[PDB]
Amino acid sequence: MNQAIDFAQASIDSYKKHGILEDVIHDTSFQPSGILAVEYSSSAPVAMGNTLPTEKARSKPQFQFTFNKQMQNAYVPQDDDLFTLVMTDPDAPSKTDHKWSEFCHLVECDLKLLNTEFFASEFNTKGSNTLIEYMGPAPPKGSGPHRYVFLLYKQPKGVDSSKFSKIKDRPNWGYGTPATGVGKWAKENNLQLVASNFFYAETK
Amino acid sequence: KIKDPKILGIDPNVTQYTGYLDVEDEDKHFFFWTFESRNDPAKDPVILWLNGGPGCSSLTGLFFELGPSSIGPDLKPIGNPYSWNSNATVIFLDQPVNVGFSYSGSSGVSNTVAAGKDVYNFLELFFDQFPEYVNKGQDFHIAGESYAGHYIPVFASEILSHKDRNFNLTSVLIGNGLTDPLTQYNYYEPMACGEGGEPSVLPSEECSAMEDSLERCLGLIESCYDSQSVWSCVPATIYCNNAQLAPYQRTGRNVYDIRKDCEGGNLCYPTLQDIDDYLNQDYVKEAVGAEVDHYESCNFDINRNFLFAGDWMKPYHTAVTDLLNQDLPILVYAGDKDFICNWLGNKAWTDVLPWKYDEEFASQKVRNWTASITDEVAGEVKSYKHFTYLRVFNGGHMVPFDVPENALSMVNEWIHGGFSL
Ligand SMILES: *[C@@H]1O[C@H](CO)[C@@H](O)[C@H](O)[C@H]1NC(C)=O
Ligand SMILES: *[C@H]1O[C@H](CO)[C@@H](O)[C@H](O)[C@H]1NC(C)=O
Ligand SMILES: *[C@H]1O[C@H](CO)[C@@H](O)[C@H](O)[C@H]1NC(C)=O
Repeated sequence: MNQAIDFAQASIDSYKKHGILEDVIHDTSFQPSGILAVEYSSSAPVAMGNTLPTEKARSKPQFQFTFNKQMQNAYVPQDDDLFTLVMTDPDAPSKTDHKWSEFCHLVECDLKLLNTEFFASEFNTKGSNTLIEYMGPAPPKGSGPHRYVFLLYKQPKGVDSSKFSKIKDRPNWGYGTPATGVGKWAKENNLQLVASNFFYAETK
Repeated sequence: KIKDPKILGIDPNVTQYTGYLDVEDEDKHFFFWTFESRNDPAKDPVILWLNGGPGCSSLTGLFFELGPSSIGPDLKPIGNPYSWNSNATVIFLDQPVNVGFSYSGSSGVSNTVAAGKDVYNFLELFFDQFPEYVNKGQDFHIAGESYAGHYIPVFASEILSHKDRNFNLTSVLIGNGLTDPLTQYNYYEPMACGEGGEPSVLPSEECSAMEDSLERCLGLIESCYDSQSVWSCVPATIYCNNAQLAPYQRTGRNVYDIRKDCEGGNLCYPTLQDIDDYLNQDYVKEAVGAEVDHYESCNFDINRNFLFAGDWMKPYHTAVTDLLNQDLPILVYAGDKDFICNWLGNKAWTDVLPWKYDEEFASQKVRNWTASITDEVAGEVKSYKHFTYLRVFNGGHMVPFDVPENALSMVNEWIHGGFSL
């Protein structure tokens, strides 16, 4: 129960132990500004590393962002703010074979929040733009478990998704080279990482 | 597979089993360790012990709190004369899967209810493998501490809803647990600010800060209580824990014992490391039949799984009402030196819980409790019929570790004294 006090430290510890900071985010100094609650159904929540049966992650999940001015360059919530929600697998086709490392599962942009500082809010899906429609986990039988990582980014003020670099296709996020994805794409588009959650799925 | 770990020290001349009970049709391997009563295993009751976390091994309770042996700095077992298997055969279960030596390749549990389904299955397989602990009509109890305050009530409900079960449930014991968040979160400020029997540990400015944020926190908890959803429960956990628990923690003070400073590992008790090293030895793992490579006191992944799933703030206390209304004896005890699951909060949800005799209970006057073994006035009791609340003097989060003799008196007067202190 000692470890359930600081949700920030708890998040960092998880990202570290599961190589999310090095394999995906590529930043070991990353500090979450809030926490991203993601759920497929009341029985299928993505809770920082739990395992979910593939069939449950079949449709697009719901999201919620909880900001806590304390878990903290720094992200200061505002009204103009537009966000980008990403879902990627850095273990494609497996945790070892990275011929397709970083398989693009989802990319939603121009998302706005319905909304001492603290607040939990869901997103307003209305005026958003999906660059890459959602596709649930589909790991190759026998490849072992895969990491399915959700990442929330804050877009630069005033710039909509029509200005972000294109995404050829899913494998390698269309970059050709192995082990490349959200990290590469997020940087060339000046996106600011704000939160992340993840789960495991496997096909036996 | 099952093994005879007698060659280890632990408890000479007392039969015991270690090994796994499987639910292969779900790929779940539950590790357990059983110890028979040092008296009469055919007459004495059976007790299932569960630690909390969530995600911590029950072997902690075995070696560190109330089992037959503790472990010295030299990794050699030292007999515990006040072990709980003195007049009861005890079962130490690592649960959920992946905690301690328990493991599972595919599945994984994220909430208490699901963990309850698994434990019920384990018990069915258990009493099936060892009819000896039921045949002779022995009473069976479920006892645990801390987060088990979530487990126990739900667990008990799960087993009592099965009409075809192959065993019975006599009563449940819960020490320093978190059971009714909405009520208990009201007592962190008074406990940390000089109103729980110990000098304040927080400067005035902090205590006030805690009072101001109290309302918001409680509102969020109520919201979780009403919708029982992630959207409502997770935020509630984050806000309340930062507002009510973080200040105390930042002082470096021990959340398990207000009189001490947190020193050592993630659990503030340096010595726990010793049992971790003992359980990781080549000959111990083998003798025990462990099928897991590395042992750890707690698994912080499943701990986070429960947290980010919103299980922390659920209204599981309502299960206690059902149980009590069905006449299931329940003992809620708490050491008065613990902070994170202090006695004030535990006496509070116990005084206002609704049930058929909530009026007669609230009316009852607290009296002094004299431990039979030591003959010391070891605490203050309050009970009516089959509901009892015990405040244990000079006990931290882990009562048996601080007052082993008084703790043994408590469990025995309960288990052998007709469920009444
Ligand atoms: C507990 O067992 C011991 C066996 O040595 C016995 O002397 C003692 O009276 C027993 N007390 C009980 C039944 O609580
Ligand atoms: C529980 O005890 C046994 C389980 O082995 C069962 O036969 C009995 O009916 C149950 N208790 C009673 C007598 O209702
Ligand atoms: C408890 O015993 C009686 C009442 O139960 C009374 O002397 C006082 O409240 C307590 N005794 C002690 C330890 O002073």
